[PDB]
Amino acid sequence: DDQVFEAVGTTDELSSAIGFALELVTEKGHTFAEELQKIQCTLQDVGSALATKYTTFKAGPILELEQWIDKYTSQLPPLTAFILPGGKISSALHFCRAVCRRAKRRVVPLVQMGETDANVAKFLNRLSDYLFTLARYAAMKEGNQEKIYM
Amino acid sequence: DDQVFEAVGTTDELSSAIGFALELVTEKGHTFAEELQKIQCTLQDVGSALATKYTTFKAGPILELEQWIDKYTSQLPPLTAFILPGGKISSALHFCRAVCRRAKRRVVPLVQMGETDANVAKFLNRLSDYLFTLARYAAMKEGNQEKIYM
Amino acid sequence: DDQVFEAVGTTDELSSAIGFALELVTEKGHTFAEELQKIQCTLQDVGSALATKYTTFKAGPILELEQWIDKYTSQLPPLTAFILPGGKISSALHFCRAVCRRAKRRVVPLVQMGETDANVAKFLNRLSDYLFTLARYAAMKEGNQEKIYM
Ligand code: B12
Ligand code: B12
Ligand code: B12
Ligand SMILES: C[C@H]1O[C@@H](n2cnc3c(N)ncnc32)[C@H](O)[C@@H]1O
Ligand SMILES: C[C@H]1O[C@@H](n2cnc3c(N)ncnc32)[C@H](O)[C@@H]1O
Ligand SMILES: C[C@H]1O[C@@H](n2cnc3c(N)ncnc32)[C@H](O)[C@@H]1O
Ligand SMILES: [K+]
Ligand SMILES: [Mg+2]
Repeated sequence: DDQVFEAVGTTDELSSAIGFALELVTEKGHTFAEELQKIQCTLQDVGSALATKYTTFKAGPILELEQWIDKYTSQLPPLTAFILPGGKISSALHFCRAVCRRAKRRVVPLVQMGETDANVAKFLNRLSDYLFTLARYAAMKEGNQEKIYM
Repeated sequence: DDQVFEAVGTTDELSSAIGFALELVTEKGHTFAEELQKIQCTLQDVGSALATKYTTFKAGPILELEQWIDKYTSQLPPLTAFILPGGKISSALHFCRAVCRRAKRRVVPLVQMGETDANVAKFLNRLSDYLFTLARYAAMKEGNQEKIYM
Repeated sequence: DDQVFEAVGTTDELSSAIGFALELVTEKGHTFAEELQKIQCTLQDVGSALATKYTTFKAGPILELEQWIDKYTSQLPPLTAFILPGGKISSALHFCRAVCRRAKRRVVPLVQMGETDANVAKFLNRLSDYLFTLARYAAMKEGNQEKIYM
């Protein structure tokens, strides 16, 4: 199926984008490098699950993401508005976020057709929420102000 | 519609790519950071216009882009040949340019189907002309020579 | 054809991604900058071949890539496992690799329909093998250890 190549090619692109963001993270010594690396491991499992009726993808990583999301959102100021995508790390993570959401769209037809576990798409969903939150968090910890267009 | 998610997801990806290029710009103190940021604001308006028979997208930003395009092209040497994509900022802008053109392709079916203002697609068109010109301009102002393959 | 715009737009995106990786390469003075630049030239020829029953694309660049691939793989430790995408240059090249594979997927329908030379798709195939190998090579020459998830 060409849909499988498109899906696994885009989770590959996502993992590679995160690889580059990871390099900028470790340069400025932020602690959450290891979280990004762990996500790369799970994205490898996602690639295995996409190319195989379907391979079960356990909900463990989703619940771990949700835990990290709560950890960071509870540290951030309230936000009820879109932001402009706040530093090199943060902007790189926003690009990873958009690539993640494109990866999620490529997985939808495989879930619809029943060929992959719906947890794959759930994980990519929450991953894009995590990247959004982590970018805000990196921007805050760098002292960069959130820019909101009106 | 999946076409709407694809279109707004790619203008999101474009804005995020520009966010990263913006970080490299402001590091080397180039003046046109604020232009890139303003484009991010308009891309937010484009996302609103894409997700809504259709929402009117005013031609103001298009005419402002055309003004900036003329300002920079009038400073550049003549060019009648393709260039190889000239410095970190310039190459980042060339990547933003290609992402912009992909965003334009995702908007075409929505314009064809009458679901979004054709000015959306016109804006993305001229935005890719602007990014091409701005990259040449950044490369020139850095003293990097335009590389032309024969 | 919209398929032609999608294909040439993605080889454009690939060349631009490589342009940025090239900037990181030349900063750290790695020797293989000129190889990346030569690939940009061939990608220009690929764009010409895609937009034109079809234009012959000579197999010269494919054989040159294969020569470079052998040169680098013969310097690398054995690998029988996926790696996590090893330094700024290496991670940038992994992102170029994933973009390259997306470009290859966009060329397939044009080759299938007989509209472009099948050598175009062969070149993009081997280009993604080359970028994978070059990224491993840059990571090795930087002393960064290959990270393998189990
Ligand atoms: C199309 C759309 C987008 C598009 C384009 C957005 C644009 N205009 O540029 C894209 C794909 C880019 C997108 C992005 C995201 N979106 Co959105 N999106 C929508 C949507 C469907 C319409 C937005 C719109 O254009 N409104 C019209 C404009 C003129 O309204 P506005 O004056 O800007 O008012 C908006 C904001 O105040 C927003 N809002 C309210 N509370 C919050 C909180 C947060 C954190 C944000 C970011 C926005 C937000 O609500 C209004 C939108 O109606 C809304 C849901 C809806 N309204 O039906 C969701 C919505 C705004 N999105 C939402 C979120 C979560 C996001 C993302 C963080 C997702 C992600 N992980 O990437 C990003 C944020 C991007 C950024 N830079 O801030 C949430 C925000 C509330 C929340 N936390 O649950 C909403 C409400 C959807 C939902 N989950 O119920 N989205
Ligand atoms: C397919 C195509 C592309 C493809 C692939 C190009 C490739 N080969 O790598 C892609 C999508 C990548 C592309 C990119 C762009 N393109 Co284009 N493209 C075309 C096209 C349709 C064919 C080009 C081709 O392959 N010719 C075959 C090769 C062998 O010819 P060549 O020896 O290289 O000669 C070319 C150049 O001299 C070119 N040319 C002449 N004057 C100028 C001026 C400029 C600034 C440039 C960049 C090129 C250019 O004209 C000849 C092409 O026939 C032409 C229109 C046509 N010819 O029918 C437009 C054309 C060359 N594109 C054009 C432009 C504007 C661009 C972009 C700047 C658009 C953008 N904003 O991104 C970029 C430039 C990319 C770069 N690195 O320089 C213009 C250039 C003239 C102008 N300023 O109006 C043309 C003429 C289309 C038009 N608008 O009328 N394009
Ligand atoms: C789906 C798939 C991918 C997907 C997703 C991979 C994932 N899971 O994240 C994507 C598109 C990302 C991909 C990437 C590539 N792939 Co792939 N892929 C496949 C495939 C079809 C299934 C892999 C899988 O999920 N196995 C299930 C998991 C649980 O198995 P595993 O325990 O990880 O065991 C695997 C590895 O040991 C792998 N392997 C064995 N020897 C080698 C050597 C190398 C260098 C690598 C990278 C892997 C590898 O083989 C097993 C896979 O069955 C296999 C072929 C097959 N098995 O049918 C090819 C395969 C593993 N891919 C291969 C290669 C070449 C690559 C790329 C280097 C291509 C490129 N130039 O980008 C990259 C490497 C990415 C990276 N970070 O290392 C080769 C590796 C052997 C070789 N050198 O010929 C294989 C065997 C296909 C082939 N050519 O015959 N691939
Ligand atoms: C925030 C808004 O973004 C849109 N949305 C939700 N998931 C995706 C995705 N994977 N890609 C693009 N757009 C998406 C919906 O419209 C949501 O409400
Ligand atoms: C410069 C050449 O690029 C092609 N072209 C025009 N608009 C796009 C786009 N959005 N994406 C990709 N290719 C495009 C046409 O062939 C044009 O002539
Ligand atoms: C390594 C694995 O990646 C898949 N594969 C091969 N070519 C592509 C491509 N252009 N894009 C995405 N996935 C691809 C096949 O499944 C191959 O076996
Ligand atoms: K795409
Ligand atoms: Mg950098």
